[PDB]
Amino acid sequence: VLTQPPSVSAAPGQKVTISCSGSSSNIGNNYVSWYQQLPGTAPKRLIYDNNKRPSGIPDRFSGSKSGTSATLGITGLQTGDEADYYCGTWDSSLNPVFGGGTKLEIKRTVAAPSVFIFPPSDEQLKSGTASVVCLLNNFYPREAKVQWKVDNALQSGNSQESVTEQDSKDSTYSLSSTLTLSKADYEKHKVYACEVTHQGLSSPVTKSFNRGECIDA
Amino acid sequence: VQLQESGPGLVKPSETLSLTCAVSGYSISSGYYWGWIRQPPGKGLEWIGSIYHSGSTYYNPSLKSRVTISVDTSKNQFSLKLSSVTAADTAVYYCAGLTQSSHNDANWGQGTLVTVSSASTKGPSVFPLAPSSKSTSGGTAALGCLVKDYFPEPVTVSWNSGALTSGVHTFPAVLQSSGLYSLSSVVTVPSSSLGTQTYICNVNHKPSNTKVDKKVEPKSCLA
Ligand SMILES: [Mg+2]
Repeated sequence: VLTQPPSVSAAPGQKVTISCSGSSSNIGNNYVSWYQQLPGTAPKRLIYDNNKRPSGIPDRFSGSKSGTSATLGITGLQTGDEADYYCGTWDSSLNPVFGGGTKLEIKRTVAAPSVFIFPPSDEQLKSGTASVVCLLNNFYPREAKVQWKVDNALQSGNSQESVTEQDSKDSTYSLSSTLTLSKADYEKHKVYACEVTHQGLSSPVTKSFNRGECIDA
Repeated sequence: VQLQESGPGLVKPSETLSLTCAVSGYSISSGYYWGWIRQPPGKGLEWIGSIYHSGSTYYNPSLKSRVTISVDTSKNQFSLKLSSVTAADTAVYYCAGLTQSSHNDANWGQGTLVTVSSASTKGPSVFPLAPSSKSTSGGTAALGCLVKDYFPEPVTVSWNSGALTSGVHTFPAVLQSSGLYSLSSVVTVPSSSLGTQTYICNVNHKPSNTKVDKKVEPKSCLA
């Protein structure tokens, strides 16, 4: 297939280029198209016939082709431009081929996370398991460290993290960390704590609870 | 013009994947092409095949012996059959087609995730992530739903039947050591709203036909 850098980043209002490297037999001999893919959506065409914009696509987007490479340019970057970008062309059989995609990250100012912790519901405990969730909301940059402690024992290997796509409006990320215990294990300990480290925090933030403080509504 | 994929989410290894794409707003007999493109999780786009105006078909050479694309004019639909599937065929499958002029944008379906696996369907349990002082920061509260132990992907989550979108974060699922997926969806709201505003997460797991509307109510906490 075609080759693209895995990611690019820039601040709002700036310009970026994304370039697609191919060969004589695909880009060399054929028209190039470009597509935007917002998370969870189908690709949307930005450029076709190397440099033409479909109706509805603003002139912030431009394309060109030279030899066996092609380039997408985006000016006036907006938070809504966060997406994967793909080139596409045709091969020696005139079948469509695509690049691997380039993720565009929008830079913004450092933002510390707000941290929230959720004791497991009585409903779930009745089913035999305790999931303890720590939420880090609306932070930047994406790098963050979360450590779980249960009665001051550092947990290793029994939690899983998930991170959202970059927010289309404020360019932040959010992260969940979920610590899973059996009911019996959950009922052997008192203090459940998640400790969060992030560039935007001058010292780590800990959120904690004691088993037994809450009852379901 | 709108395109919409339909077909099973889970397919067993060695069986045949069957998808359909229903086309509305345009005659299937008037397309420049109708075709299929897939996207494995975390990877790029791969063309599968196309059917042209006459009915002539062209398939990806690495897939050719396993692919059939056909048109049903009475249903105004086209299809994909992919035989002898393996785990490597797990992907979001898009239908696409070109209408009206050669320079037009193609129309795309929404994409449908097909998982090829020997594991079986399992619907989720839905548990509340109920707000309390522990999920309050200043005048803001966080609440959510935990959608646990389902297979295969995906699940969709909305809040308040779509009326609540601001501040919602629905996390990518994680694959647990059990081989089942879980995810959470959270939202931040004014603490002042907890006593007056109802918050319901709407969960749909199409592969198991599981739909749940869960009201998330504040906990009674004395910390
Ligand atoms: Mg990505």
